[PDB]
Amino acid sequence: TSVGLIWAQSTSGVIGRDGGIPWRLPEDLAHFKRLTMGHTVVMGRRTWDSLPAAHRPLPGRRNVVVTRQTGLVAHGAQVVGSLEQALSATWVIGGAQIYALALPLANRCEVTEVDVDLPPEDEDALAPVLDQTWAGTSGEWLVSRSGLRYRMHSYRRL
Ligand SMILES: NC(=O)c1ccc[n+]([C@@H]2O[C@H](COP(=O)([O-])OP(=O)(O)OC[C@H]3O[C@@H](n4cnc5c(N)ncnc54)[C@H](OP(=O)(O)O)[C@@H]3O)[C@@H](O)[C@H]2O)c1
Ligand SMILES: CCc1nc(N)nc(N)c1OCCCOc1cccc(C[C@@H](C(=O)O)C(F)F)c1
Ligand SMILES: [Cl-]
Ligand SMILES: [Cl-]
Ligand SMILES: [Cl-]
Repeated sequence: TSVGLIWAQSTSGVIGRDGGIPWRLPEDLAHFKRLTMGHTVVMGRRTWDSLPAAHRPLPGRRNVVVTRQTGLVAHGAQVVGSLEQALSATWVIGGAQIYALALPLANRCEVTEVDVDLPPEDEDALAPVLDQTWAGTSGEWLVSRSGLRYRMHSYRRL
């Protein structure tokens, strides 16, 4: 199947801190739900842990959790020991370690950029860096109901 990555980052590249996402952006949650609904969503074990309880597993999607643990069970989800096992449309939904594993297999990235100043600090989860072999285009800067500015980028591998 075609593999896409989807993530939201601060301009500095931070995607996660302290076991969660360091902003609220309802329009990004709607974007994420819309693009992933009905598809397989592949995530690292720490991202599974980070889902708020009311949203775990993510409804309407085949949830696949990647772990090195034996006998990890994730209620309502499928558990695999490698990205290759996860990939047999598929969306990789994070976090930083699973993005790095999936990027060589992906042909599409959908990125939300959040206009917040979050200097990377120890133990932050960071977004993957796309090189110039990714074609990209950007939507407009928009003001979120949360107060923050954001915009969506779409990338396709050449
Ligand atoms: N803003 C966003 O778009 C976004 C998206 C997703 C998550 N997040 C945030 O990012 C953070 C979580 O990301 P993270 O980078 O810490 O974790 P992660 O990538 O979601 O999960 C890491 C875990 O994946 C498993 N794993 C990693 N490499 C593996 C391999 N080669 N084979 C098998 N299993 C492997 C391991 O599980 P075991 O330890 O169980 O072996 C590892 O501890 C949280 O803060 C979350 O809120 C943000
Ligand atoms: C949503 C943040 C996000 N943003 C983009 N762009 N990429 C991503 N990888 C991503 O992380 C996916 C992992 C976290 O996910 C959720 C966190 C809180 C609630 C929900 C449920 C959501 C749904 O049902 O999807 C509902 F609120 F609409 C998911
Ligand atoms: Cl919270
Ligand atoms: Cl939010
Ligand atoms: Cl909320």
